[PDB]
Amino acid sequence: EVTRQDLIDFVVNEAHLLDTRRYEEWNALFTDDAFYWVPLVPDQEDGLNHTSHLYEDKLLRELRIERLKSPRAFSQQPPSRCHHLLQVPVVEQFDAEGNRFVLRTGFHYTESQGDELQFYVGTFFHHLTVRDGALRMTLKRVNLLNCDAALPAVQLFI
Amino acid sequence: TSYRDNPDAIRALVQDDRVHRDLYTSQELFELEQEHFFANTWNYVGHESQLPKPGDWISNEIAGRPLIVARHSDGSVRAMMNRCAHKGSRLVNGPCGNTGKFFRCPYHAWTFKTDGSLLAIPLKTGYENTALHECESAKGLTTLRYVRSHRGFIFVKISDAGPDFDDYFGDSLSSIDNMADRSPEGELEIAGGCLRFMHQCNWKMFVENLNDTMHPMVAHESSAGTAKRMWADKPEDEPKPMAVEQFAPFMSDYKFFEDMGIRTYDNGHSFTGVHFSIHSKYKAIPAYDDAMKARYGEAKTAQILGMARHNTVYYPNLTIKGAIQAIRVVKPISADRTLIESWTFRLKGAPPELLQRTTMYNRLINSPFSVVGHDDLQAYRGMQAGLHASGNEWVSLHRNYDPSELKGGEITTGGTNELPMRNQYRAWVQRMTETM
Ligand code: FES
Ligand SMILES: [Fe+3]
Repeated sequence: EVTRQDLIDFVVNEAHLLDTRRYEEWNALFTDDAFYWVPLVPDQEDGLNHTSHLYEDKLLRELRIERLKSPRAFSQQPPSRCHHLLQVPVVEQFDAEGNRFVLRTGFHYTESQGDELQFYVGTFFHHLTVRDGALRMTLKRVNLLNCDAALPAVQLFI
Repeated sequence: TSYRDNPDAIRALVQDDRVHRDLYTSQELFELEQEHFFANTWNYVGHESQLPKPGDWISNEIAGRPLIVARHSDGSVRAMMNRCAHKGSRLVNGPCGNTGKFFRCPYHAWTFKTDGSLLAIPLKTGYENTALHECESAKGLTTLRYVRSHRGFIFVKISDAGPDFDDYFGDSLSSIDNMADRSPEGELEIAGGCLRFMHQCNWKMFVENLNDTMHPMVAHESSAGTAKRMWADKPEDEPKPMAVEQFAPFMSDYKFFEDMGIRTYDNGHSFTGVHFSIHSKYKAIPAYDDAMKARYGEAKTAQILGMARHNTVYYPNLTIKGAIQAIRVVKPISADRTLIESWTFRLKGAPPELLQRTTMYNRLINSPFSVVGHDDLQAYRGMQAGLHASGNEWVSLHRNYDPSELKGGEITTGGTNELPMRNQYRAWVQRMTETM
């Protein structure tokens, strides 16, 4: 009963949750064993034998979210803000029998803090599946164009 | 003040137990560091595994000079200016490559051997009755005399001033030996990528932080306290997530950090953790322990694995962490800009789990996405801004100051002592002023 538009709608809404600080609801979109992966190099093979910027399991996602609530998260005084602009997700793999779906989504991501602002462009790969009648992510991979460049602090979730 | 050609004003910035804020904020002093301090010191430029075969090269920059570090045909490492003898073009573009038997300038194709010497000039008869042969250019590229290696770690010094390599580093190089000895083959190779994190602060704030045991329970409280809260009421020997393992000790009592100890060296080197650790079964990798014994024997394996130096500073531009095979390179850009490049090594012959742990550490602590990195960068930017205040213009370095320390030499001291920072600026003043 999953449609291609439900898959697209999922990716659009995931970015909307991040831009509206709905981090607990966002985190619940992942399966408990999923990873949130921001590679360090183009065409990186895996997140186990090569460094990444982020390769976060559920514990690490929760740690980062809870830390943003702390009155002593000095690096978020004042809080950063973000914005995602998405190109329509493209469905690369649609396997209802195998309960497996893969989307490819271009993005422009902006993060600002006070009077400072940075932007990054890239492509998402979302691996989606149905668990208990609901779509969930088993992997979110964020390929930044300039992942291996000299980057300043990136403090929110792309 | 005008610090150029003014060594007395430079000396006045550094007292025995405090330094003036202009060390951190003055662009003029940054410019003078390129001419004096960074040119008169030994600086890490790369690892031999990055240029193992003849013709291999990497590019780098030290003290504002663009360099080539290259493997010559005799197997040695040579360093030279990435600056053509004709009109100054870089001979090589990008971070690394292999040039075969000679460099070739990509503007007019003068060629140079891999030791820098001039090889050929197109249409050489155009110089026949000219003074070119009388100029430095006729030699080829400017080459560095002061190029040395220790266990694959390559260092250079631009100028003729300052201590030579062996005296500059003394026994601090033993930290490098320990990291390489942790390979069952005694060899390291660069692997796993480079995290490149731009910091909007002076290089000195990053380097001081490496010896700063009073900051973690403050600057990392939100990160560490959060980690501790998600690992509550667990057996002490239950394997921890690495984030919990690494973050939670930031909140240790001051006594823990005091007891850890610091060793300082002449010329500003240091390491934290002066004790030997007993190798336990906690998170042991049997195949690795077996491979170590097979190579080194039981007694030497215990010695290698028992060294517990949490970090080592190779002043001014390198720090290493032995037991995790991570290094951080300091690339100063301006008075308020520093790039930190964080690299890792594979332990040759070790099972893949070792590089898995090291690359995980590198991500967790040293990425531009790391919350621990955000924590410390926030502190540095806070000082970078705050130090523009007037009134009190001094940075206090008084903690545990004792004039007996002025003798220098190797000193082992308490872990909260600000000695390594005081020692560093004593070296900085000498290296600054000796060529002024
Ligand atoms: S600048 Fe190199 S050959 Fe002319
Ligand atoms: Fe820190």
